[PDB]
Amino acid sequence: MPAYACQRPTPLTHHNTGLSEALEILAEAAGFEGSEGRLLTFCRAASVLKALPSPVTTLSQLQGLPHFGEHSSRVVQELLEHGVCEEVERVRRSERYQTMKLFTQIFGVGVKTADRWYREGLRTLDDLREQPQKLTQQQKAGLQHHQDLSTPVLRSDVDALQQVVEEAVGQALPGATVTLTGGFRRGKLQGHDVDFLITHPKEGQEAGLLPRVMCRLQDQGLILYHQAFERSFCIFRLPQPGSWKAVRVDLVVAPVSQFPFALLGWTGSKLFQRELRRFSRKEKGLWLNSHGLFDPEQKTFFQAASEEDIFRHLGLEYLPPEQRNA
DNA sequence: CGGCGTACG
DNA sequence: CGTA
DNA sequence: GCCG
Ligand SMILES: Nc1ccn([C@H]2C[C@H](O)[C@@H](COP(=O)(O)NP(=O)(O)OP(=O)(O)O)O2)c(=O)n1
Ligand SMILES: [Cl-]
Ligand SMILES: [Cl-]
Ligand SMILES: [Cl-]
Ligand SMILES: [Mg+2]
Ligand SMILES: [Mg+2]
Ligand code: NA
Repeated sequence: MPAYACQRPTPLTHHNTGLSEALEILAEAAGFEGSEGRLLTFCRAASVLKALPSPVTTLSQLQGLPHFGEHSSRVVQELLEHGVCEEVERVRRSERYQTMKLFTQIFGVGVKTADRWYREGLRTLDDLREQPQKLTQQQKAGLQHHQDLSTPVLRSDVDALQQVVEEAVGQALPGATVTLTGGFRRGKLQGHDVDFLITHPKEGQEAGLLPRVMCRLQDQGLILYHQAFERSFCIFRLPQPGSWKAVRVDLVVAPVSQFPFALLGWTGSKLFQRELRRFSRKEKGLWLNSHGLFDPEQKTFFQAASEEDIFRHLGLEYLPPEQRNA
């Protein structure tokens, strides 16, 4: 079991679901308190269990596994022995955890804003609606659309949605392409949003594309909310039987030279990409982002024609998107 | 003990 | 600050 | 919280 999540296959569904979900509760709570280090450890420990070939049935099977120390092991031990971890349950039902989760789920609200509201005594969504003066335009849209945005986006919604984006993209720049990325590319059947990566086969032709795409989508009456730019975080009108629902849609443009790096980054998972960039820098001395891979000694960028190229340049066995569910 | 990913809006 |  |  290698120490980095990018060094091992992680399938979407696995054999330790209950154990990973408990550790990710503690990771989430750590983030609500600003403890990024503890969040990472609990996330990594959870991911290790996702990568195991069978269920953990005894504590001894944790020996030698990376990122399992006294704390994470005690969590697993109690779940194995009693089916419940007291610390996890105490977090679950705490007013702090429940409210920070409720607030951070709002589009436009992060940990710092939710914490401030919590210290001010706010606890419910209606508490926020009553004092709308303290809300950004982004937060007003997230709060108004919160109910729809809390329902999972279905894979069966995605194809129809990709078609309307492609139509706007094709008018904005003939020859431009739309690629489904994010969780759905990793095989997820549901998602919190839909993530689309846009490019054009002729390097440079994609410059200035996203404003033209957004203007056409808005002209179609499809944009319920959006803010030179290359990333757009929108709220889209998705048809439903006799009606419609609001859905979150992310659009990002990249030049074809950077497409493999953008596809890799936007396909995730989030933990997988953090681990991959950490591996790149700490183990290989290379700097990785969604734009390229930089050698700081030669001061050169590595050209990539595919995701496979990138895995090879980092000395990692290739993992298909379905095995990046860290 | 230092480090914990790295961007854009 | 928010966002991926 | 854990690794190196
Ligand atoms: N902080 C973040 C957020 C996202 N990302 C990347 C990897 C994610 O898979 C991808 C898409 O972000 P995302 O839409 O918020 N999450 P994802 O699509 O994987 O699952 P959903 O929650 O959307 O169902 O961007 C990242 O690298 N760092
Ligand atoms: Cl911490
Ligand atoms: Cl270069
Ligand atoms: Cl990036
Ligand atoms: Mg997504
Ligand atoms: Mg997204
Ligand atoms: Na939020």
